[PDB]
Amino acid sequence: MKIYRPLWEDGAFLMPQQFQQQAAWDVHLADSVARMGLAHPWGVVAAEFDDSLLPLSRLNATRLIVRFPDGTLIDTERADNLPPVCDLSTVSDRSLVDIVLALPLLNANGGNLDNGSESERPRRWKSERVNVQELAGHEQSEVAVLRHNLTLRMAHQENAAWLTCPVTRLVRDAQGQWCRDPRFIPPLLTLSASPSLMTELLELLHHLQARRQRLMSMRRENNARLADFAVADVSLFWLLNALNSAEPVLKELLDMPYRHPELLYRELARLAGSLLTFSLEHNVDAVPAYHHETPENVFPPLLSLLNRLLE
Amino acid sequence: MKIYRPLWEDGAFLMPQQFQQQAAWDVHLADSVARMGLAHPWGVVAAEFDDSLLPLSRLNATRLIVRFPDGTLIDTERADNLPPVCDLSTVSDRSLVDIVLALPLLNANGGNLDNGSESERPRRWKSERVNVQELAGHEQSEVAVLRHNLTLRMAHQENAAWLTCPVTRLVRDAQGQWCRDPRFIPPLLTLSASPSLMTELLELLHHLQARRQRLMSMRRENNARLADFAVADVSLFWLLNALNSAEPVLKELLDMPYRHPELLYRELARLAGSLLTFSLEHNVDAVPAYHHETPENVFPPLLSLLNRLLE
Amino acid sequence: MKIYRPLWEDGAFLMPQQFQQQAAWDVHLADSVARMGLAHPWGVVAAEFDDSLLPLSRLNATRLIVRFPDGTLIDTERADNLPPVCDLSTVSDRSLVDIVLALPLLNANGGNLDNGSESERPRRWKSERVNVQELAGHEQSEVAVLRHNLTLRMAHQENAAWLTCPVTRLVRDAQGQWCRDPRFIPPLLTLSASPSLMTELLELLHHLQARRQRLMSMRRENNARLADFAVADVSLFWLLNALNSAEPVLKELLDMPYRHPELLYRELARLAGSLLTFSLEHNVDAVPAYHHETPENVFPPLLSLLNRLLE
Amino acid sequence: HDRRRIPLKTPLTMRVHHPVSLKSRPVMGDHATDVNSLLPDARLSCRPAAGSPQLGRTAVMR
Repeated sequence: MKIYRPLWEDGAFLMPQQFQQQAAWDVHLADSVARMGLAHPWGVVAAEFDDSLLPLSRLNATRLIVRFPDGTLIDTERADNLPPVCDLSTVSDRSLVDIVLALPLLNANGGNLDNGSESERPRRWKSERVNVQELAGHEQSEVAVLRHNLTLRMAHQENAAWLTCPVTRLVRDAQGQWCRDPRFIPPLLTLSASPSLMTELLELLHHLQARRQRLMSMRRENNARLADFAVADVSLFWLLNALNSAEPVLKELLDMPYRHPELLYRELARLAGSLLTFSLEHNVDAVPAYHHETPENVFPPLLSLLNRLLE
Repeated sequence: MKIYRPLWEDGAFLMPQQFQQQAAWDVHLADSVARMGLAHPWGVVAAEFDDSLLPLSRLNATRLIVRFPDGTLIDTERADNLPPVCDLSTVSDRSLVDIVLALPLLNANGGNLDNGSESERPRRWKSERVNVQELAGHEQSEVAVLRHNLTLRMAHQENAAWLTCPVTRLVRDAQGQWCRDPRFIPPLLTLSASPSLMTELLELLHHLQARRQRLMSMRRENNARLADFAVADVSLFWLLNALNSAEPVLKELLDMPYRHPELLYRELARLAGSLLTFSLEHNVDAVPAYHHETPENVFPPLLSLLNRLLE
Repeated sequence: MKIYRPLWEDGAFLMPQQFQQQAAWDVHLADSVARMGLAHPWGVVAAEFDDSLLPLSRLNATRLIVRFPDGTLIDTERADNLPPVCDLSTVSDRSLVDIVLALPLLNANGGNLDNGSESERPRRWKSERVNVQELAGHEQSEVAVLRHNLTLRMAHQENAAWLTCPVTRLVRDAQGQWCRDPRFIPPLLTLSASPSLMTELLELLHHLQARRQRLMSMRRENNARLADFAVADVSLFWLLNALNSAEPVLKELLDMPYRHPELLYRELARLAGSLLTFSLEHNVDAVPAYHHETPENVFPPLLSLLNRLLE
Repeated sequence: HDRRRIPLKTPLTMRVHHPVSLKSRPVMGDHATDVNSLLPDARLSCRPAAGSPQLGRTAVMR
């Protein structure tokens, strides 16, 4: 699927595949702007759900901000509307249920709009009679507006002509009523999209500063006696090096928690390599490789490793 | 503000709101592609004023390239209109005065301007007729264009439906004469907007290499055949290990000062943290290298700290 | 230069000067986003040739994706063409032959190329007609698009065209066989544009891991000597805290070969600068600066420094 | 076929209309299209012209 810059003549014929091949170039420009420091297929900001219907087998999404691997921003406060209600009575199981958010694959060669009742999947909806007030002072009017054709899926079906971006995970409680898993991390894009990770990092920081303060209290003002410095104080400066040269970066990153996770990984995996030489009798590289859209295998292994190695 | 997106098909037809929303959508993507330019908010890259108009108690701008928090970028060398004269002849009390660059808030039901004498709410979007050279051709036809409504206001008046960003202070010299403040780092910085800091960063970088050659030369008699431990021959090598891994990086953050200063926070803070442990008997901890609207309390205390702590 | 964003309201004729200016403003926004981080005259992305014709001295380009120091994205997948090089033995030497990409300068009045009106200033636009459909429907029609003008001049002819970007370096073998040497490096937006930095990074990481595991095995002899340190154990702790904090960042920055090379260079500078002090009886403190115009003056000397200092 | 030009349409119609507008085929700029010697010189009243051209008067060479 190539993109053609249309040519604006004068005294010619206008056709809508000048407008469309104009509009689809700027998104491809912003993709290559974004891919110059960051290097992953991006994910979820701020998913929120409803829980009232959960005694029955019914869900209801409320607010989504989702970005797919082709630079397609899905917003529900401004751009789009809410995807409809999925029905969960088609699963009798009590085991893991993973709800992914799915978008139809973009067309190749003709026919992509949700008028026409023949059973084909790749569609983008059309909403009409939307009264839009112009920003000149005049009245409103009925326009046509593009709506994406979103829906929720089950991730154990066959997803071959859709896109996959995981959202939530359900485990049935022991009394039969459905409850949401408190430990599930979608592929992140901003750290304020999953609060339990923020809870664990806030606990990490106050875990850290008291380990710093006991070591600062174990330093008298007599820095002269080498004999009492050669045994009980000959590794304390090695440890204060690591705890002093990685705190203000980490505090900076958790002041305003609005950034991509690669920055945070590039600090935690820097501190964990420095605090591994002190107790280097265990495995030489247990630090997990960040290659993931699945952060459950990533960040609770690092926080458990640092919570051990501060000892 | 419900930024819609239009739909161009074979029956869709031409409206102004077809184009206005498509204009707003790619403005809105420019914030979503910033994961550090959302960390610190929107900034200021150039602001230059005149002093000869001050004995007449006038004030006039020359160059203003300011990012505003809504995503709107202002540039008086690529847009054209400059803000008019700021009449100072209402301030009797000769204390200090701050100056902000206003911009009226977007009414989502009003609009542009027609002749100004219509309402009591100040409005953006002033019109203009400019002879435009058509590219790829030989025409020069008149196209109505867009130029924003910018006024210079004081930061103490009855704030109203307008955004702000400060540009300068006004101290009062003892001759009854206004002048400009020499210490005021302009708020919401983007590095090269204030030339005074760049000089002090140059002096700091040279002052590091002033100490480093002495610390290098004092070791050159040791023949690289050490004892197992000595009382200073471990405290000698920390001041080399804390400079020889922050000199060639801080060198490269200073040759090209066209870069966000948040990357400079994190590279001075590590150098400060690696030297607080090197000499402390006073419980003195580092200044917080957080972005703010007031960078007067981030960089000048850090520059006071680093000259002292290196020696 | 001047950029004139149009006003949109219910009066204006549908004049072509609106769309060219409105599309020109979005490139300026998308470049001011990209200058929040990096600082660069843009580099190549992919450049791959065909060594079949080379016994007949004709060179062709299968795929090229570059950028240009004004911010103009060139792809040879969409918006493509390229003429071959006619002769090569017009130069009678091998070491001087190198090929560049050229996109002629901007004429601020005229424009595209529609006839044989060959001036002293070339053009850089064209026209073309191709078959385009995307919309709601299945019918394809034909509309006229805008394609760039590229050519492969050599390094030493002239510079009234653009070039400023080398792509290869042709040298002969003694049997009259022009062939590309591996030691050539264009200015790089991404890694893996040059296929032979990546092998000489993988050998770096392989030799780093062995000289970490060697001293970790010595440390497993030194677990009998934890509280019994010597000069070997103290300098071993220095060297081990050099290596362990900087391996896991490098295993990240060799499995994402899609990033800007500034991030690789900033960490390799720290890894080089940490280990200077141990053989500054053999060397000096000269570390190569960063130079985004010929990167082959930077990276192989630093990578040959490191394999000497780790041994 | 002959590449004709003007006939200038009396409303310009490419005012981008807010209340009522239509697209499907009729879109343009301001001028459409419609696909479907030995001669003397500047003497008096009436026979100067060879109609629209005027040549055959300064080949003094070859």
